[PDB]
Amino acid sequence: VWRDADTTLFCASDAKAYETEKHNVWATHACVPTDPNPQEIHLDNVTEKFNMWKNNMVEQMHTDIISLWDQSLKPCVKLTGGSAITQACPKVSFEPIPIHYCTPAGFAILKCKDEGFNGTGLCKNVSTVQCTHGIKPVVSTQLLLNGSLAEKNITIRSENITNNAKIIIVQLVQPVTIKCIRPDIRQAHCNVTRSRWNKTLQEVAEKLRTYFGNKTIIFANSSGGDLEITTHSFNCGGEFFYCNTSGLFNSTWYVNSTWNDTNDTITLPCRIKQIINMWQRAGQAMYAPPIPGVIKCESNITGLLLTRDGGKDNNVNETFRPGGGDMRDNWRSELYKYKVVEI
Amino acid sequence: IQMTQSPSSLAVSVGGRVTITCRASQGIGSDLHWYQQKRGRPPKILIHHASAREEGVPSRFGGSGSHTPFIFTINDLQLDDVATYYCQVIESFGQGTRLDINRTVAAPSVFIFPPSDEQLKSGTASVVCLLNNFYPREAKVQWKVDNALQSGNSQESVTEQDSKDSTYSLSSTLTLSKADYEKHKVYACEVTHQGLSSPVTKSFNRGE
Amino acid sequence: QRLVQSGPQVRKPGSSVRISCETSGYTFNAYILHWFRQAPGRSFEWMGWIKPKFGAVNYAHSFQGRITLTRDIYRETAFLDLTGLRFDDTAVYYCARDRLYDGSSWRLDPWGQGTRVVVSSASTKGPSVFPLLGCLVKDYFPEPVTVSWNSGALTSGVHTFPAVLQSSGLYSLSSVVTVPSSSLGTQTYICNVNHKPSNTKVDKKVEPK
Ligand SMILES: *[C@@H]1O[C@H](CO)[C@@H](O)[C@H](O)[C@H]1NC(C)=O
Ligand SMILES: *[C@@H]1O[C@H](CO)[C@@H](O)[C@H](O)[C@H]1NC(C)=O
Ligand SMILES: *[C@@H]1O[C@H](CO)[C@@H](O)[C@H](O)[C@H]1NC(C)=O
Ligand SMILES: *[C@@H]1O[C@H](CO)[C@@H](O)[C@H](O)[C@H]1NC(C)=O
Ligand SMILES: *[C@@H]1O[C@H](CO)[C@@H](O)[C@H](O)[C@H]1NC(C)=O
Ligand SMILES: *[C@@H]1O[C@H](CO)[C@@H](O)[C@H](O)[C@H]1NC(C)=O
Ligand SMILES: *[C@@H]1O[C@H](CO)[C@@H](O)[C@H](O)[C@H]1NC(C)=O
Ligand SMILES: *[C@@H]1O[C@H](CO)[C@@H](O)[C@H](O)[C@H]1NC(C)=O
Ligand SMILES: *[C@@H]1O[C@H](CO)[C@@H](O)[C@H](O)[C@H]1NC(C)=O
Ligand SMILES: *[C@@H]1O[C@H](CO)[C@@H](O)[C@H](O)[C@H]1NC(C)=O
Ligand SMILES: *[C@@H]1O[C@H](CO)[C@@H](O)[C@H](O)[C@H]1NC(C)=O
Ligand SMILES: *[C@@H]1O[C@H](CO)[C@@H](O)[C@H](O)[C@H]1NC(C)=O
Ligand SMILES: *[C@@H]1O[C@H](CO)[C@@H](O)[C@H](O)[C@H]1NC(C)=O
Repeated sequence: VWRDADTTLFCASDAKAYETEKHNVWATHACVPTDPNPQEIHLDNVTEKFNMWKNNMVEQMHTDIISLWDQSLKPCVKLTGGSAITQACPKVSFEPIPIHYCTPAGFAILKCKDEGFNGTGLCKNVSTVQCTHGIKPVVSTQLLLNGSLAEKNITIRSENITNNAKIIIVQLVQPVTIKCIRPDIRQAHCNVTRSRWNKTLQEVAEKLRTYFGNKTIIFANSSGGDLEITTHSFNCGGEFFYCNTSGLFNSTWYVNSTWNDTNDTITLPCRIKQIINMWQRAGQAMYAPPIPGVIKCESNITGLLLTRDGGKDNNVNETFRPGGGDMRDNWRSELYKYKVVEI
Repeated sequence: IQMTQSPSSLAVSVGGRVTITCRASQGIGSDLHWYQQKRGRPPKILIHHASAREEGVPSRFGGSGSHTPFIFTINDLQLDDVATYYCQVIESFGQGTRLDINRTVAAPSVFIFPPSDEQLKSGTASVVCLLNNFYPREAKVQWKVDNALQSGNSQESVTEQDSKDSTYSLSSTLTLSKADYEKHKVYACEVTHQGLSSPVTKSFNRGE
Repeated sequence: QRLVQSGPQVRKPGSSVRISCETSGYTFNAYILHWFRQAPGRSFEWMGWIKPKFGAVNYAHSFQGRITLTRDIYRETAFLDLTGLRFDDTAVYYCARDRLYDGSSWRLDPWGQGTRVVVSSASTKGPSVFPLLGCLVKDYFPEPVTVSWNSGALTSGVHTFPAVLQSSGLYSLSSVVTVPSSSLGTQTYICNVNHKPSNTKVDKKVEPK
């Protein structure tokens, strides 16, 4: 009937036309209102292949979120290419809202309902919908924030789990709250519950062993790169936070290790930078100092971006470090169960 | 993830259909690639995805196979194809196959050179054994001093194969102190090679 | 697509070296770059990759803590740092781009010309040249040295051997030539040796006695 094709999609949202917050403002003209009663139909006796890594929806979304950022957060100075841009750079309200993606007439979105679907392969329970669920376009590295959670078990998704050049997306079942605050007016910090976080690492390790074998799993910090990827970087209240995750990724998990082994709070030191490397584009951007007052944004940890060290193959252990930087992987973590077809 | 490339060396003349096999750890599917590098040059991709060719060099080059074993094939060997070949899977490389052209087995001529007077005066003695114009490249050179085999105190060097007669040549150099040199009488270089039915020994007596 | 690397450098053990990989001809940000070293004769060893856009890096095995891969996003040059230079690190180092746009496949089409790195606890010194027919060129540093016979007038029967590295950290090679035996009493033979790094040239006449 149908056959795979890529085309230009549109977005839908419940944005408020009166709001000054920039996601709302963009979505008010860029997207349509959500459907009160979205329809999902089970496709009886239908089996379908998905590939979350070659899904053009991600790229379309990417170009959209770039555009959203460009027209919302104007830097005092931009160095894209060899050309430098000076301009007015006012403070704005910036807090993500959910976005749904929908197919126009003649096209459709298929949705895999298989438990813990890895994103590549045959789905046994396929449905059709007119629109996706609402996805908040949270821009961050290392940790995925405010995303979707796995239903039953932690899920690992990779193009080649044994290819150390490939990113590894992890999806949790239970979310981990992260609480950040700004009281050197650039100094800040984020708290996560130690006990809550360690239980998480134990279960992630166990899941990872199913792919790499009955081996010791080590979590360590980033080996290098720009601060945006060597720290947990994200934005809050229009301000760019950069948080040290050394306290998070500094553990060794044997096959028999449990969080119970050997305040209950891990405090991560953070910094607010005005000079940042853009994710949209190669180049540097400079913003205005941070606005006065207490800045807070409590978030839900919903996923991880990891890489695995290479080397001369050696049983016993594997070492993993936080990564990211390509925001398409953030989008993939939400769009994995969808694909576009033409009718 | 772990490579084993056969054979370590090989020598076929212009035309002969060559076949290299690379076996690895369990399963790699089709993700094995094939390279080629000349003396003093960086390698070059020839075959990728276990079977596929790529733009550039001809499609007389080829590969086939799946799972664990794979084969790299040159249906019609030319002269400029004489280079070392390597198979690769992600981070892992094959041991490497040194290709060569075939030739009638030619025995080496062997020469021994004593240390010069000038050299001795400075506190060191170098003794040189020369192997000239031989084939195949494989050869054993053993230094003996008063019938005691010497090891770890010698170095070998080999020329690149000659463009006109397709032979190799080799030097071996034994280095000793003057004090040690003057303690012994008989200095000998013993050469083992496929073209010699038995080893050849050349020697001299100090002061003679 | 084209990758030019740094020139050959010779450092002392324990110190550190930096190798650059200048990139032209393609989208510098959308191609995973890898780094390889090749021991004299041995096959290639993987050191690590680095995704240029954010400097996202991945070191390997015994290199971790000794290696650092960085890039200068402008001028599009990539770097390879090697600290605590051991003797056995003496090799030629390579940078090679993964052919696949947006993604990895580990296909390596463009390669650097190779950066020759020598780790020797030695200082530059010209050779002594002794007679062996041939000439013995002993204890010089660094490479290279060239040798001719009779000012270029003799080009037949000559074999000039690859240098070796002595345990002293100095190089040595021999050059030999074959000639008719009847000429040794009548033909003059002179080897002409030039070692430009130390600006040393020697002409050494060689005879039986
Ligand atoms: C498909 O759905 C049925 C019923 O909802 C369930 O029993 C089955 O396990 C599902 N299949 C997969 C692969 O999850
Ligand atoms: C993902 O699951 C499918 C079955 O639904 C399987 O065919 C495929 O090999 C799996 N891929 C990975 C990378 O786990
Ligand atoms: C983080 O934890 C520290 C120490 O427990 C505490 O002083 C600080 O107020 C906490 N901040 C937040 C935002 O929870
Ligand atoms: C892993 O090792 C444990 C030892 O505690 C064993 O119980 C388990 O069966 C092993 N899993 C394998 C071999 O897949
Ligand atoms: C990672 O941990 C090491 C401890 O060995 C530390 O020296 C380094 O600064 C840490 N890196 C970052 C980016 O925090
Ligand atoms: C992160 O913190 C560790 C210690 O907690 C410190 O050594 C490291 O330098 C920090 N990283 C950055 C990028 O500041
Ligand atoms: C890392 O873990 C060790 C114990 O395994 C601990 O002593 C050290 O303080 C930890 N460092 C950080 C930054 O959490
Ligand atoms: C748990 O098992 C691992 C190997 O299975 C072993 O190395 C370790 O010692 C064990 N734990 C303790 C506390 O001994
Ligand atoms: C995640 O959602 C919460 C809403 O409770 C918000 O406060 C927070 O800023 C969001 N995270 C990011 C990174 O925007
Ligand atoms: C996720 O974060 C929000 C932030 O306010 C928090 O209220 C909520 O309790 C968190 N989720 C869970 C399951 O605790
Ligand atoms: C992992 O294995 C390597 C080599 O077997 C070893 O050097 C290293 O210490 C191991 N890691 C841990 C945490 O023991
Ligand atoms: C990548 O994964 C596929 C299956 O998902 C597998 O067939 C292939 O061998 C893998 N590539 C490797 C291991 O290099
Ligand atoms: C090489 O040629 C010789 C004859 O000179 C022959 O005996 C030998 O079998 C040949 N080797 C190969 C591999 O063809």
